[PDB]
Amino acid sequence: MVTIRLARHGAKKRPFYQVVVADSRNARNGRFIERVGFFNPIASEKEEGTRLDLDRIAHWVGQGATISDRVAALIKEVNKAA
Amino acid sequence: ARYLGPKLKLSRREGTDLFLKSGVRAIDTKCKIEQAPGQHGARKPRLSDYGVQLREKQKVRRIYGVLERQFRNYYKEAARLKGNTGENLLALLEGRLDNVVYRMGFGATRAEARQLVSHKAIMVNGRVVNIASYQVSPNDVVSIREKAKKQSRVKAALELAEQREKPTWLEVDAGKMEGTFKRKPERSDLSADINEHLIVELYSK
Amino acid sequence: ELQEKLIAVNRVSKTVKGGRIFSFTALTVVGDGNGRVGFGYGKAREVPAAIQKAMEKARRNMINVALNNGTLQHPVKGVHTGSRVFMQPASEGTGIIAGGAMRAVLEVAGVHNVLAKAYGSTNPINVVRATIDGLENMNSPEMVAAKRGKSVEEILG
Amino acid sequence: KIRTLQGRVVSDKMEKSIVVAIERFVKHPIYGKFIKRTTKLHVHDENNECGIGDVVEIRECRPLSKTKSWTLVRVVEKAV
Amino acid sequence: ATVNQLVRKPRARKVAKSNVPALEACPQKRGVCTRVYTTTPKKPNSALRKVCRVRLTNGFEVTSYIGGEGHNLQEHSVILIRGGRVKDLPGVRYHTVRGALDCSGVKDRKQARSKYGVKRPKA
Amino acid sequence: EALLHDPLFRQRVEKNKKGKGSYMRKGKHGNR
Amino acid sequence: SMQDPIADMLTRIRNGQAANKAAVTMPSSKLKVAIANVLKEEGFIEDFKVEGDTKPELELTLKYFQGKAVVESIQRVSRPGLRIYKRKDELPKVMAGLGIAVVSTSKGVMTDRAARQAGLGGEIICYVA
RNA sequence: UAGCUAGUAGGUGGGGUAACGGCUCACCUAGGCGACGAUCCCUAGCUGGUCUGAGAGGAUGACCAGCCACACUGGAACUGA
RNA sequence: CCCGCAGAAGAAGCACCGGCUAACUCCGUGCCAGCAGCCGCGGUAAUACGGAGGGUGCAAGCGUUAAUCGGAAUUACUGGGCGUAAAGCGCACGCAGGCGGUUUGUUAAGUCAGAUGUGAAAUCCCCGGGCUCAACCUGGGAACUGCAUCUGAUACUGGCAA
Ligand SMILES: [Mg+2]
Ligand SMILES: [Mg+2]
Ligand SMILES: [Mg+2]
Ligand SMILES: [Mg+2]
Ligand SMILES: [Mg+2]
Ligand SMILES: [Mg+2]
Ligand SMILES: [Mg+2]
Ligand SMILES: [Mg+2]
Ligand SMILES: [Mg+2]
Ligand SMILES: [Mg+2]
Ligand SMILES: [Mg+2]
Ligand SMILES: [Mg+2]
Ligand SMILES: [Mg+2]
Ligand SMILES: [Mg+2]
Ligand SMILES: [Mg+2]
Ligand SMILES: [Mg+2]
Ligand SMILES: [Mg+2]
Ligand SMILES: [Mg+2]
Ligand SMILES: [Mg+2]
Ligand SMILES: [Mg+2]
Ligand SMILES: [Mg+2]
Ligand SMILES: [Mg+2]
Ligand SMILES: [Mg+2]
Ligand SMILES: [Mg+2]
Repeated sequence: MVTIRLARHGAKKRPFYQVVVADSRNARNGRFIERVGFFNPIASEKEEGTRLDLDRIAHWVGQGATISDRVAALIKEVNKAA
Repeated sequence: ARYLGPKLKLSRREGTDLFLKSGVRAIDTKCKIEQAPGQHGARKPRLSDYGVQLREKQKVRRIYGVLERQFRNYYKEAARLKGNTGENLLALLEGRLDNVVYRMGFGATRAEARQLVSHKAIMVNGRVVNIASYQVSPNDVVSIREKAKKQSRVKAALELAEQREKPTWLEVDAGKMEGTFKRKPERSDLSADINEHLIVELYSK
Repeated sequence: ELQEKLIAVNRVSKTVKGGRIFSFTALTVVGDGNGRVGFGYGKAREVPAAIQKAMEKARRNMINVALNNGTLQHPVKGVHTGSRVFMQPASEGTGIIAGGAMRAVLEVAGVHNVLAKAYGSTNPINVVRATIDGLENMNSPEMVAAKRGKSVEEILG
Repeated sequence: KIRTLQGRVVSDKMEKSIVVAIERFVKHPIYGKFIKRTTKLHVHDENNECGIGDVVEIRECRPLSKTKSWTLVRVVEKAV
Repeated sequence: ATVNQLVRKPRARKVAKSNVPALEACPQKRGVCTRVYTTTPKKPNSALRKVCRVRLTNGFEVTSYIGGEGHNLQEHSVILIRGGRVKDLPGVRYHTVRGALDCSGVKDRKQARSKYGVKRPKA
Repeated sequence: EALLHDPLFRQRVEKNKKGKGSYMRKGKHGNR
Repeated sequence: SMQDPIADMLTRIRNGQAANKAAVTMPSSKLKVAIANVLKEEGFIEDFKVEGDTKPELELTLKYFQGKAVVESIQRVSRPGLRIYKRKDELPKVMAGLGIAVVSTSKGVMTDRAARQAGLGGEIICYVA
């Protein structure tokens, strides 16, 4: 089915995940329907480490897409508002 | 990735002092300088069309100690940026770190200014940085770390920098060993012996 | 100051009944540095005797050309004897980017930013006659508005 | 809406089928001319509704026979 | 030149041919080197140019030029063929890398030793 | 014979510097 | 065989300058008068006359300024064998703005900046320099 | 490399596929495509892009990514969404 | 990534130097060796060959070869030519095709303007930000020159009628 997961971009030991909406049978970086926000596990104390378009994420939950477990924790970390 | 050779032989090919050997004695006080640059250098050259643009470019590289692979990369950013590409090159060569340290008087030579930078003795914006190519951002502070406090060069060079012109786009604090980087340097405010227009024409060949 | 400049020097021949006598042509361009130029062409039996001779004719053909603080007003073409010289104003094009024998004219003209390309032949004598014809054929905004329209700011925009 | 397409009949010698010819003024890529260009399509009809040399309103319908997926609507400005 | 005549027949620049038919996009080729011999150049020059007729790997049999002063080749030697025309011997359009596979470097060379494969004076 | 009819052993004529067939366009150097 | 009567208008203008003449005559057409009105508005030409009833003989009057030709570099761009249609942003600048470029647009013929002022483009007829 | 094709262009009816269709049969009609280049031969994965170039273009499309194709060779079918 | 421990102690080669294209004159050889990308250098007084000294250009890289593009306006759409340099069918008629005087009305395919959908992401550029700075990584945007549909302008081209 459709899923909301992560795409390990970045460099050697400097990862960067782009939250994408893709079919579950893909190659993690390949064919995706729509990328929605990102995530930076090595982010600074700066203003931006995680952006999520929650309107679109909640739009895909209604369509039946399943959220990955690392992605599900980011909804808890953002606390749905801030 | 450095020159590592006779310093003022580079000035002899140009015929002018490039300040890269300067302490107190002007120009050897003796034999030959600002003259014959080799064995057959007593014979005057003819200075062809390529060579006039070449020796103009080589002079600027011998000043700041930048190699050709690196200097051409400054030209890429200088040409892509707005404004006068001939002016932005001397802007980016000015913002280079070892130049900034040399303009403070913290080191008495652009080579010596690299010696202080490379041996992690200078904290720009509070953070120790050993990159000689560090492009210094505007409205920033440069400072000497405590391990280089009065370590026999900082005192000797800063007192030597009293015969300088004390560059207007900077604020050095001789007695607190901390510098302050003011605005971007204006084109007319630097050395002005350099025909910057001969450089841009060379790489645009 | 008048900025003398040497461009090319050859060795032409004559073929008299005994042997051949070599004259040395010398093509020089002079120019003040403010849109005034001039090229001298002269030959003599000696090399330095001709460059002095080409200085003399250079000051006789002084031509005034308008320029916009160091560059052209508008792009212009410069056809003369198989030389299809093209010039671009290059508003801060940063450099006199032009070939041999087309550079030296625009230097002493007092021009600093041009883009140019010598199409066709690259004969030094004709490419100098190309730009000298090419620069004097260029107008000025006040010179065009003096002809028609009668307002320099109204015609331009 | 409907997305019709107009073309002229190039041949009508078939049974319950007609090949049409649509002209289209294409701008040539490399050069700059607006050259002329044809197109042949096998239009389906009812009996023999259009004759020869007539313009006709065509609409792309469901796929009929082998390389034949066009159908006419009207035969405007017919053989007379 | 009539743009309506160009739509009918486009501009067609003839493709420039390679100077060396040495199995395209192969910088070096391996040789078998049958019949090392020496020839004389065309009318302006004069020497005994040392060459060899190489049976290449891919199947061609070309003649290549032996660079350097004095060679160590023989009736069978596996040399390495480098492109390059001499324009002084008719038909020689390849050079031989001195210091490769079996063809050794030159003797007593100091100025340009990367060319002709001499290592370095170890004194 | 064959060891003399080799294409090497041919009468070599030298271009004299002055006289018949002496002209050069530019010579060994063209320094201007 | 007069397949482009517009370029027949420009040629008379170009040759009239080289011939040091005063006026140039031609058979009129509404597109010809419309272009000349653009040439009059800019000042390249001098007060045309459209005299004629059934065979309208259009008469421009040439202009010279300092004993030299005013219209010195004129050429038709959108030839009938090859038509050029520039959009709003692809509209040229003849002589870096010093020369005009007569372009027929939806509102009518107007200069290249006047079409750019109205924010529309079309068939660029001629470059006048 | 100037004609190529005869299930080939089309119609009705039967059958078949998840689905339309000569996809496949029977009968009838004799057409369909072609100089804006059909068939034939050689060569080749396509593209986003990459290199170069003032632009326009030319050349090439490894790595990253989408799609197609293939899985010792040729052929077919079953299980199964 | 910081802190501490020594004597500058472990860290410089490569091509070139006749012109093009930055940089020389002395030995050895003597159209013999050899150099080469091209023009051409070597004939017992070489700045082109082979060493030495001295320089130049690059520098943990430097040269050579292979390959594409550029200089090539030497396939020219932007941007060439054809009396003599390569190039006007020997001539004429003529279908397809290309183009076509002038006026009015009309339509609205070509054309122009706006909007929507799409033009995947990453790349190519623009301001930002983060790895000590850069390379790289990355946010937003522009762009993706296109195509289709819808709503207008409708002068010019095309169609139709007179
Ligand atoms: Mg490096
Ligand atoms: Mg004269
Ligand atoms: Mg089918
Ligand atoms: Mg059926
Ligand atoms: Mg059925
Ligand atoms: Mg180009
Ligand atoms: Mg391809
Ligand atoms: Mg692979
Ligand atoms: Mg691939
Ligand atoms: Mg296998
Ligand atoms: Mg030199
Ligand atoms: Mg030597
Ligand atoms: Mg040395
Ligand atoms: Mg080439
Ligand atoms: Mg080209
Ligand atoms: Mg030509
Ligand atoms: Mg004839
Ligand atoms: Mg004949
Ligand atoms: Mg008409
Ligand atoms: Mg017509
Ligand atoms: Mg549109
Ligand atoms: Mg980005
Ligand atoms: Mg657009
Ligand atoms: Mg009619």
